[PDB]
Amino acid sequence: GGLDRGLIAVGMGLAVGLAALGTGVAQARIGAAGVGAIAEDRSNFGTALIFLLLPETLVIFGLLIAFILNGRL
Amino acid sequence: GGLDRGLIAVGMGLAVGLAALGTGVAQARIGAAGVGAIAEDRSNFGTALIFLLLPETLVIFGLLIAFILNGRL
Amino acid sequence: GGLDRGLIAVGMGLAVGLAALGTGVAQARIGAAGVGAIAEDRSNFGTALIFLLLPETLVIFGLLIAFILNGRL
Amino acid sequence: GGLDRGLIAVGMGLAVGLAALGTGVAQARIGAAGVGAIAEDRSNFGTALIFLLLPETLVIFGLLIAFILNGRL
Amino acid sequence: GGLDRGLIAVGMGLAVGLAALGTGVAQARIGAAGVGAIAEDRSNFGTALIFLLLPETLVIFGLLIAFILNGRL
Amino acid sequence: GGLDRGLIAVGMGLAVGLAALGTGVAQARIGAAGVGAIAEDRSNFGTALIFLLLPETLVIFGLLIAFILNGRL
Amino acid sequence: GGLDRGLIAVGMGLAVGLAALGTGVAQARIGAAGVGAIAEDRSNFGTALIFLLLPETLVIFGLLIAFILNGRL
Amino acid sequence: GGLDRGLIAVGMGLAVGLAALGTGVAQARIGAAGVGAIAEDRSNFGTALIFLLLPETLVIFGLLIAFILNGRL
Amino acid sequence: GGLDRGLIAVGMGLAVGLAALGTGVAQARIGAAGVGAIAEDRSNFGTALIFLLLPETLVIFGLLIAFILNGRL
Amino acid sequence: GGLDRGLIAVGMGLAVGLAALGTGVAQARIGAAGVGAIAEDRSNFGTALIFLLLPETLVIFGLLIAFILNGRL
Amino acid sequence: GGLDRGLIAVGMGLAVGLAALGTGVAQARIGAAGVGAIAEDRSNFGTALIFLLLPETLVIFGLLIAFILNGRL
Amino acid sequence: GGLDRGLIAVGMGLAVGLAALGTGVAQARIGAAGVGAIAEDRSNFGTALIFLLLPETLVIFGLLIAFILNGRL
Amino acid sequence: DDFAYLNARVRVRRGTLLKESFFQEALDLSFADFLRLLSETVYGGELAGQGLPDVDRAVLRTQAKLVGDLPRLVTGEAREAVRLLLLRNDLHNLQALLRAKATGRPFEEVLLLPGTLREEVWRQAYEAQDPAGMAQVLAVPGHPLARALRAVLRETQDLARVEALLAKRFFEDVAKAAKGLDQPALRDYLALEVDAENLRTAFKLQGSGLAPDAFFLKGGRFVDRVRFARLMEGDYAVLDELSGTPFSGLSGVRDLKALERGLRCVLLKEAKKGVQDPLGVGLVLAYVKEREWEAVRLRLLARRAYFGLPRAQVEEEVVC
Amino acid sequence: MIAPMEKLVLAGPKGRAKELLQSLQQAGVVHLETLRPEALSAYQLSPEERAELRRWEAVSAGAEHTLSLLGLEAEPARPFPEGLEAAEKALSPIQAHAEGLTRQKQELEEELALAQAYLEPLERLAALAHGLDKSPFLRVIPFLLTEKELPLVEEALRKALEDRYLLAHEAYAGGVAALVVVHRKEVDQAKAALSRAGVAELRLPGALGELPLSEAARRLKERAEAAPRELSEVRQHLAKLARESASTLQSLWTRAQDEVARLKALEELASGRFGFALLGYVPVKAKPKVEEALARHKESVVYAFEPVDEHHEADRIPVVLDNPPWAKPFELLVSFLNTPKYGTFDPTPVVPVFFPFWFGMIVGDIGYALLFYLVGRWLSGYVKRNEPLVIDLFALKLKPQVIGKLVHILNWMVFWTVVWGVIYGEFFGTFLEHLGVFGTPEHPGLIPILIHRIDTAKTANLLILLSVAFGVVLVFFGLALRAYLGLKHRHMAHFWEGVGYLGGLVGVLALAASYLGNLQAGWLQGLMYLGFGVFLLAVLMSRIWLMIPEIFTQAGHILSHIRIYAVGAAGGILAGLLTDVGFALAERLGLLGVLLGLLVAGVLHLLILLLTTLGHMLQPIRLLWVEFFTKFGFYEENGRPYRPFKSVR
Repeated sequence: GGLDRGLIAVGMGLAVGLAALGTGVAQARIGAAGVGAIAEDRSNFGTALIFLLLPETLVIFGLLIAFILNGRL
Repeated sequence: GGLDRGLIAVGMGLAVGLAALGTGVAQARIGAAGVGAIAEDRSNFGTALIFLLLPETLVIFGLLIAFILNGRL
Repeated sequence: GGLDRGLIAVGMGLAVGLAALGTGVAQARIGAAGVGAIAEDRSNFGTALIFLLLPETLVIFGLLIAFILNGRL
Repeated sequence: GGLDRGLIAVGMGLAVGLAALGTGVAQARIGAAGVGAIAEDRSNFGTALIFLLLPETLVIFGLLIAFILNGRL
Repeated sequence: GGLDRGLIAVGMGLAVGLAALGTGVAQARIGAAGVGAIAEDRSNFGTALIFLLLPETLVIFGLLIAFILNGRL
Repeated sequence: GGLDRGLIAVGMGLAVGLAALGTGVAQARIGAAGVGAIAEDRSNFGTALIFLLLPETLVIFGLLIAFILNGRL
Repeated sequence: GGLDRGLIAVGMGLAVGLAALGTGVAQARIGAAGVGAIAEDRSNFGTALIFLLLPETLVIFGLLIAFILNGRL
Repeated sequence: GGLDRGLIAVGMGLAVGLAALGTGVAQARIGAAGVGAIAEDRSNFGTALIFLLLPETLVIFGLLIAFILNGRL
Repeated sequence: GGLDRGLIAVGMGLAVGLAALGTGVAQARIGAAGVGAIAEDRSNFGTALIFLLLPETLVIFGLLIAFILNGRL
Repeated sequence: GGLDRGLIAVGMGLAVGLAALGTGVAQARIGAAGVGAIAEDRSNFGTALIFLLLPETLVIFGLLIAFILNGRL
Repeated sequence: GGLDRGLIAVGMGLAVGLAALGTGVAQARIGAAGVGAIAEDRSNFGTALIFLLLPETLVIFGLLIAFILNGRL
Repeated sequence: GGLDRGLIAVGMGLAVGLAALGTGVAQARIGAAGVGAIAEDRSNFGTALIFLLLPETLVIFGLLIAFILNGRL
Repeated sequence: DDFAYLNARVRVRRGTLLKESFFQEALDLSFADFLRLLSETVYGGELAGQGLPDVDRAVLRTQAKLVGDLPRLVTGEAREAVRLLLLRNDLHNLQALLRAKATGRPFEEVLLLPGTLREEVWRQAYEAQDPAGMAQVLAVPGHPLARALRAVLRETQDLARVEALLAKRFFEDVAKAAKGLDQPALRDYLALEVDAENLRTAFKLQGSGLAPDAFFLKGGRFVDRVRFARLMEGDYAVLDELSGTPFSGLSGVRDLKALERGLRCVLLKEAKKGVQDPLGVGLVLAYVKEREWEAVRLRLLARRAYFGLPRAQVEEEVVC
Repeated sequence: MIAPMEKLVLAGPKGRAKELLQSLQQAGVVHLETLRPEALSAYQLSPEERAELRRWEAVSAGAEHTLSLLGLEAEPARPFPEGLEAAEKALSPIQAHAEGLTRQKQELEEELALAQAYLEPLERLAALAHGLDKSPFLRVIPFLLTEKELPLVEEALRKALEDRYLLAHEAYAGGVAALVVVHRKEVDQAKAALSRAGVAELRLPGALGELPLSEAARRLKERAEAAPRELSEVRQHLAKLARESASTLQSLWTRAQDEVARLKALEELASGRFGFALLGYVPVKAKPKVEEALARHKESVVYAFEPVDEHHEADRIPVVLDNPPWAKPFELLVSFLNTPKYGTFDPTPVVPVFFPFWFGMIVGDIGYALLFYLVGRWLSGYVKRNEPLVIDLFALKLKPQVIGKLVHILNWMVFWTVVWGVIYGEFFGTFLEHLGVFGTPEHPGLIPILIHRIDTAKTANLLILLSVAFGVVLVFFGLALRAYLGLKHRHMAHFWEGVGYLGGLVGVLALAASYLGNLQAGWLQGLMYLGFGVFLLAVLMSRIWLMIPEIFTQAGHILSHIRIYAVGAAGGILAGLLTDVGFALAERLGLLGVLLGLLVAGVLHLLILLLTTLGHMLQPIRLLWVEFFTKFGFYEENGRPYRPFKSVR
């Protein structure tokens, strides 16, 4: 077998998990505040969506790094 | 060898679980705010649903990465 | 004759535990808000359950991943 | 299973522990809110204890996974 | 041999301790609210301790898994 | 008994330590609320001391488990 | 492969994950707090971006470090 | 000797450290409330001894277990 | 010392560090409350300092355990 | 090679990521309060920007230590 | 060298990683309070900045430990 | 050979980092309280340091333990 | 911001307040003597002249500064909990603005007592005399009472219905925000205050005949809807039965002056009972309540001295 | 056994109704109803009725207040028949003799409290008073000197008398009064500075205050002499008066409560245009009581137990449980919970069957059962004697009737508990060291026990399977009851949902046990497919978004019954470990201090058993209420309770 592919996969999983945890940590508070403002004023949804577009970047990076490591394994 | 297959399983499971934790974190405050908006007025609830649809992205990404890893293994 | 079943079992167990942690994280705040809403008004228990049962998606996804890993085992 | 058996046992123990942590995390807040509302009104103890003891599904599923591991070993 | 004996003992202890930690986590908020309400009015003594004893079941699962492991030692 | 005894002791110690952490976690909030109520008056201290000394069951059980593991070490 | 390459890949993953957690932690409080002020100040998008551009510093560095580690692997 | 003694010492250290962490966690809230009550009135110069001394029990138990382990080692 | 002394020092360091963490966790809230009380009225600043010096007792116990480990290692 | 390169890489990466985590933790609150004040009014915007850019030192220090470790690899 | 040649590197990396949490803790609260009181406390703006720069001692000690380890290897 | 050096290095460095995190914890809350008090009254702006500098004792003790560990290697 | 760091400054400022003995021994000084004694008090920098008008104006300025300047390093997330205390002054300002706008009273004739809302925004909302316009000119995100105002504003345009909906809906919204607040002391104090306000409105409305579902305020921690209906009705035994709560002082009494004295004393003794929770908003609530009580007692004693009267003829004006 | 009761519509003359109400209140076997909108006014109370009601209400409030003042409690006893004014003339002497004596006692107590606060300090001040302070060319400020800060105040009050003396510390520091004397009676200047700094004058109330030093001290000494005797006499007189008047006050209070209740009922009635009418409800078994009471009002216009209302829109139906006597004591469990809505199945009788078996199975320890029997004997004294069961420790207001019900419940449970203790081979946990009488496989001492010590090699799987099966049976019974009640209530959707939930649970269990569990999935594949299809059919009948996770959680709860097995096994293991450790440290450790070691082990075992039995009582009832009861209801919905008019006795 190989002691490199499994290590690469485990490292990618750890990276993706930590990235998702950080993304959720930001998203909880930010989206809660944005949803509160949007319920206060339906016009606020236009910027609320812009705000909610932000938490996805961490998951995107954690998926990209995982894919790169899995390929390079 | 065979244990190198179980390393991939451990990595995939940890990644999926941590993505689930991130999604639940992003969902806690959003669900609290949605429950409040609904107990206030259903008109807030309509947009609150689109606001609360956010957290599942981390879970979806983690599941997809784990599926790719498992299929490779 | 090595330790591959043990690694797969550890991976599945960690996945399940992390999914349960995320579910509890969402559930705390969601259920508290629902309890407040129901105490204030008894005509929203349906919406309270609708919000409270939503974080079970992470648990369902974790169960599906665990079942897939067990089948691979 | 020797090393495999020990790894499987450790995985089961970690699964149970993490599921218990998540369940308790949800339960502390939900039960505190329920205790407050029931002290406010003794007729609220019906739905109070219901919503308090409801989230134990994750703990039950984790114990089921632990039993499945114990049976497999 | 200690290769299985120790990996069984620590595997049981992990689950036991983590379940104890979760039970304490729930009991913190539950007992704090209960003590406050009991000080507010003695009529909340039993009606509070009832709901407050629910977390004590959490450590039982860890104790049972530890007992099973000790038997399988 | 190099691996079996030492790792059994390590597992027992870790379990007892996690149980102590959980007991302290409970005792924090319990003692905080009890101190508030005592500053309100020393009259309810009879129930307050019971509520603030009751959670020691987790630590007692952890110590008993550690002693049993030492006996089987 | 062997130990050096796999451990280097896992270390790169850990670096990426911890950096993403730090980025999300930085994003959380500021992005949540600015929402209500932007609602009361619907024309303050410039001062909103003046803060929203900040968190990318950790993400850029994490991506660069991951690329460097991949090149070294 | 060797691995056995090292594992015994590491387990004792982890046990004592976790016990001290839990004790300090309890003492945090206990002493915060004690200082608040002392500011409120001099009544806290009295019965606060029990509240402030209860945290020492976890550290005492952990130290006793560590001493027993050292004697048996 | 090798596998004896290095792991003995590792366990002692873990115990000492966790004891320091617990002492600091207590000291955070204790010092915050003491600062508030002294600022409001510096009539019991000495008593506040005397009470806030307490959290280090567990640190001292952990240091004694580490010293015993060093002497036996 | 074996058992030096990847371990050195992980030692560098984990330290760098945790330094980034600490920097993000500080920046969250500091920039949150500053952005709130800036959105409220543009009076002390310069002071707010200074106090918000100030916490960027730890990430740089950790990255430098990581680069030194990579050189020593 | 062999095991030491990367184990010491990881030991120093974890040293720095756990050290940076001290700054991540202190500086968030200190910077939040400084930003909040700066506009009304120009009489302490320099004092606020001094208090904010105060917690660098731990980061310095961590860098010192990292340098000592680098010299040792 | 390589085990002793790496084990000693890790058991010293991780402990020192954890102690630094523990100190930074209190340096958050007590530091913010002191900033708030001195801002309101710039008369104890020097007398608050008397309790502000206190938490360094745990860091000092941990540094001494780590220095003994380093001297042993 | 931080409830503890703000608690330190609150502790300093609340220790910077007059004591009971200052009012006890300053009651002999009269007219200019009492004015000078106040000029020696915590509000001493405000005191310019002598007489009841100037004394009251100085007390108003001192309150509007000391208690009206709360958000110093406390704003942000904790602002939504702190502002929940500052309700009544802004409520009076907004109700007066609505009544003046719908009655043609001059904008400059409205006093616009400083509070949660900006006085300049209130003067603008004078021009924005429409219900929705005033709601927009008073839509504070950190004061969700603006939401109850807009719902009242969207409820109708008629002044009577708008005001009658606004008062009850804003009280309910404030009570609900307190209920959803992560602060046991704040929740307890606010709920007991809502219950006491319901009891007081029933006493002053005994015989008014309004439907108890509306007149009897909700959220009662002292009297239920039916209990308050009985209190409004000819049930003096309701007062004696209302014992067992912190509001246990009522005993077969339909009186109003004594009711106000007792309610004020009990609310003060409750708001001062949170001193054991400094990191929480309990310190802020104690500071606010003490500032209000000192301001009221000082103004009453100033009027008594400027018109040759004893201030402590009613103990409700002594320090409470 | 929630009986549907019956209706008792009736009519009568506007005059005779006032006695008919009294007769019905005497025969307290009915709850009333409004009937106000029955095309007539709701019996507008006469002004004379209002006056008599006010008089009676004042009489009752006075009776309660006089009971409180005398110290007794408002215990309903044999009444005191009399006129309204006659009972008033009985209460007035008691009221006066109580109120005056109480005022006297309170005054004496406050006077004594002031005396302790002022006697010795007044004497010390008088001793410090060399000359007379009333000398108009002089005056003094008697600052109290419990604290020695007076020299600090001397900074401001440096003024000193021309003749001699000034402001400083004074003798008898506990009651010291400063000799701050100033000539020309101008001591007010010094008093201003002494109020600014230090301590104020040693003032006094009343005669001690108004009078000068000499007369104040004389009055203080007189009060010190008198107040002991005054308080003693007041206490003795009040005690004797309470002892004498308790019976009369209690009888008067009972009669007043009965009359006031009758009057309030009359107020609740409905008019009849020179006639009157009555309405309400009464149990079907109380139809005989209604018929018997219909004879005094022999006219009895409609006095016949007409049938109770039909289920169609009858939310007003009052409920009452009245479980069979074997299940009667165990009604407390459902008493401490919500109430049904006039037509749900009452599960309270199922409790004394289901709960004791599982509770004893988890409680299967012979020593524990013996301890329970000993504690039952200990409480049986008060329980049978009707002694005061109320405990002020934890605000326990227990009454002997509660003890009577609980003793039956405890004995019924303890029988099964002792049976399970014999079966599980636990005697004082494990007395195997002294004797393995519950024969273990290793070395029997007497009749073997099926599961003992480490028998969990298979007993673990056995107990887990048994608990899971019992829970499955209970959950199936609950779901069946839910569906049946929905059908009986014409709630077709509810019945279909319950049936589909049961079918989905069956199919899920089949699929699990077949594919993932053991072999032989052929005879069970049809069952699993049928269950999944039944769940799908229930979803289709319930249209969109009938959450299957509800049934999933129900299945989880079914699995949760294994908690009983886990708790029982853990308790047995812990008890055996404790008993064996005690026997080892007592007998195996030389057997010299065997009694001491065994006693310590038993004490620790009882301390643990406190929480152990706490869980062993809560967790089974917890599982019952959470899963079984909540499967259908009675944790939801509510209804009007019963309330038999008057019959206070």
